[PDB]
Amino acid sequence: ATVSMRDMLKAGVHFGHQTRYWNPKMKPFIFGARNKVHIINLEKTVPMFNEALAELNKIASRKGKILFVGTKRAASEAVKDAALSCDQFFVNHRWLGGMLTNWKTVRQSIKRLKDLETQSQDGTFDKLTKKEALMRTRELEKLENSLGGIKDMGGLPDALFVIDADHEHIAIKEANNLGIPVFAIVDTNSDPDGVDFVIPGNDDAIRAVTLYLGAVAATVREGRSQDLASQAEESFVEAE
Amino acid sequence: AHIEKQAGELQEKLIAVNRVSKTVKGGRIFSFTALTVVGDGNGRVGFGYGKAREVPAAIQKAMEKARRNMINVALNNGTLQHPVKGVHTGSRVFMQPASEGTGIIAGGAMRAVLEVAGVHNVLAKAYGSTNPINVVRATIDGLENMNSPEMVAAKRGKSVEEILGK
Amino acid sequence: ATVNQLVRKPRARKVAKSNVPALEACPQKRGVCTRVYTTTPKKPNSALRKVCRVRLTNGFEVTSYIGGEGHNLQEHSVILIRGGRVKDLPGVRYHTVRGALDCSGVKDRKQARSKYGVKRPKA
Amino acid sequence: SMQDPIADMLTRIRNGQAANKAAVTMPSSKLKVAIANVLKEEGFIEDFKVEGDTKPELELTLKYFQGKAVVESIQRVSRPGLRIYKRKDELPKVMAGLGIAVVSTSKGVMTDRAARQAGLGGEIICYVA
Amino acid sequence: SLSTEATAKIVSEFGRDANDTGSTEVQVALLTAQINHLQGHFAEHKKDHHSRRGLLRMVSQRRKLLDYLKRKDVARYTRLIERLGLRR
RNA sequence: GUAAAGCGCACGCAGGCGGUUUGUUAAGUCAGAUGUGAAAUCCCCGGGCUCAACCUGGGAACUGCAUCUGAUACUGGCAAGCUUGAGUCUCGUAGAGGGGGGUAGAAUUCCAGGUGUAGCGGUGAAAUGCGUAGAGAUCUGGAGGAAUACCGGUGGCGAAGGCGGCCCCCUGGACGAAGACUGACGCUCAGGUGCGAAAGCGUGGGGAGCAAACAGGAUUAGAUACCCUGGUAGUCCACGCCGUAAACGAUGUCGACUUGGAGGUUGUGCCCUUGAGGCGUGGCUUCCGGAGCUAACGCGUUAAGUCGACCGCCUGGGGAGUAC
Repeated sequence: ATVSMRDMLKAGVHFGHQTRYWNPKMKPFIFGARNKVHIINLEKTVPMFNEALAELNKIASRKGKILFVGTKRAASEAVKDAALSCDQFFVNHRWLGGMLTNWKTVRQSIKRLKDLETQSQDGTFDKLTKKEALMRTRELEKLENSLGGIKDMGGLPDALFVIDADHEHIAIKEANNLGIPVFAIVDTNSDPDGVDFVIPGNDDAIRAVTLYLGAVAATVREGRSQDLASQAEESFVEAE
Repeated sequence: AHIEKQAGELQEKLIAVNRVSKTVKGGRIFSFTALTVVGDGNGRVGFGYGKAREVPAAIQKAMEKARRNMINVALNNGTLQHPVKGVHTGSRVFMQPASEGTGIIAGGAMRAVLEVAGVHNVLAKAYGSTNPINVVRATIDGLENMNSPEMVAAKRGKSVEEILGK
Repeated sequence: ATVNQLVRKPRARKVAKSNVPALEACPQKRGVCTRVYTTTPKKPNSALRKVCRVRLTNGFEVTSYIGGEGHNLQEHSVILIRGGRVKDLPGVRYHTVRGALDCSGVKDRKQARSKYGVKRPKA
Repeated sequence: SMQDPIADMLTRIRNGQAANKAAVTMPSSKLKVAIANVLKEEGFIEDFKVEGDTKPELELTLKYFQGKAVVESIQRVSRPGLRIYKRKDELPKVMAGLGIAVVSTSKGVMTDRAARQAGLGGEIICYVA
Repeated sequence: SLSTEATAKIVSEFGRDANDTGSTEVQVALLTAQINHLQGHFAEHKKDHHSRRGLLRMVSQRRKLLDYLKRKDVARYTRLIERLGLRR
């Protein structure tokens, strides 16, 4: 979409920093240092980013469910406001081994989480000794903390929403085995390598990790909306 | 499954079975190991090494790994024109284009694996390690870049691939 | 390395295939017995095996196995021997043709006829 | 130092296509042009220019189909010190004639198909895989 | 290392009259002139082997530059070789 | 690289090879042309004996060799360029490269005098040694020989192993930079001359400490190994004798190419030079990782990649680096 060219400049003038360390495999989109601070190249990034948004629009009519991974402290609040409701899922308490490949065990442990959470809230195990409630309380806590932003997920997702590759390589690894397209925002120490569409970015400046994500979020969500309204119209024409 | 070729009913090419144990910490290990190849007669990369506590579960794990994240390979049944100087972990093969009128000699189970591979006619004797696991790599690394043209335009064939890169 | 390098100094290969020192490129050979031996195995074992030393016609000397029950060798006779190594005993490179020269076939052999040298065997 | 310059041409293409470069430049020769022409029409390079008023110098554009390599390697067979010559009746077969040997005959540089159509033999420069 | 004032006399006397340092004749005459300077050190210092390594570089290279002139013009060569008193 | 296997290294004749262009030839090259190659038992097309074995006409690998005539795309020759290989002048710069000179203080050690009394030493614990002739240590002053810590750092240098007190004489090799020149004068290297980490080593010089042996102690189922005390050649210089090796990248020589960032640190252009910093361009040096390669570790722009020419070297173990 046309949104990517306006979005990149407005966000980017923090320039990142990350000392002079940076990552050589991202280097073409990294402009040369000014006294041991890294500076991003904002011009070469606009073809990549416009490319990403057109593919997002085409999946809109394809998806009911999005999965946001690669979340971190400085980024969490932007990942929440893009999800809005339980048709858009996210992981922020670290990824678990097999969340896509062993969805079979993962969905089983989610079904035990929503069964014992609805048991807790009616009040059913809270009678007797504190030991008998607390051993259920602790196991529910571990499932709730591990699952909390994916607990509702009605099936294997159509896409993968990445805000960092820095700690989250596995999610991407399995998403590629599952045959899922990744739509990425990578930082300066990240590599561009190995995911389907990239936005080159930097991990600092809370205004930049929001604006980057804000552009990615609009295209799929108002995209889906427009597909649904076109679905209503096709039957309603007949009966009037 | 996923990117897998237009396969029809299962290939159940069991190549090997073994059983492994340290026995160091609590009696022996009972679990078994399996090596299995799943193709389609037209040329595939499907090769799966898997394991479980008893043989039936060992093969079914191994057969999944033989069939998921495997690219189509486009040879024409029994003719192939463009092999590779095949190397896998010291086990080395070097097929070249050839008539099927001439026949195939190959030892053990191997003339049988090669006839389901579609690569029997180009094939020539292995060299490097003659270990059961790596001797069968004829149809994987030896086809990793390939074509098999039937077209009268065979002499324009590399031209046709450049003007798509243009 | 280089091909010119191969014109300047040739290829040379692994050691050729031998374990029978019989001379004249032949599987069987004659000699006169010098000694008969009761002897004990190599590898971890206990037996009383039969070997003869024969002094072959080339004047070298070899040790040959005397297989099956029922001993008939004499320690100064002319016999034919056939190469075929024995791993049970150290440096034993031969077996003796039980049907040849001064040899007689094994008692309670019917397993093979020509092999271990029995004319119309007994049970 | 410089002992075979058409193998050094070929190594510059070879690392060129593996390293995702669009064009590869080196010193030019009458032999280099004469080769490049055959590659250009058989699509093993896309196009080239020859440029330099002092001494000629060659810039060429690589073989691709999607953006990464579809010829694995190109190697010289006749070389400095190991010249190999083929007769009219003995012109070679490279990946069943989907691939080329570039063959310098007395009448010029051409492909194995044209050396055979002429009824010449000559020097076998390089094969594809 | 050779003196500024010898190097300028050598250039005046050897190669062509342009007073260049590059042509084959003036390059033998300059190499000779350092070789000779170094042989002045080797009037003593007979256990100083690591610098003798250096001598053989300059010497070998002169051997090569003599072959080259003699592959080219013989007048320059028969003059030069007699003109620096080289060999027997 | 380590499984067997890079020459110990520089330099280099013979041999082998040769960036790039014009002139020109035609050794090798290739096409053309002509002649040779008996016969089946083999191979192919025929034929015959009850098939087949067997035998055979015609065709053929007839398993082998030939030269003239044409070509100049390639290599070989040769002349003159070109620079794109390499070579050279004065200048600056960094460093433990080499040979010979000069020089100081400090502990052990020693001697003399002064002061002064009983252990000193050694260790796992121990005893041999040394000592009342006065030791050990300590004050003053002298003596003598190697060595010269730190600075010494992921630094720098040498041909590889190799190089470290400080200075000078004599001089190499390497790193940059401006003016200027020649113009393949190139590459590698069998044989080759030249050159030692260390000790071994002939004589002179020299000896403070340390030490194989040799004595004696201690250890222990014995103890030449283990562990201790005495103690000599050596170590130290000068010249001289075969250069051994774990002689390193356990990685051949030197050259071309391949996404890079950053550390250490230096020539030099540019910076409030403002962060051992940034950028332009060489320099050695090192972490990190892509393409590629590996059995594996690992290598990765200083390769262990893609390669280049030419060379060295390996081909199962023991027995043998010995025998000859």
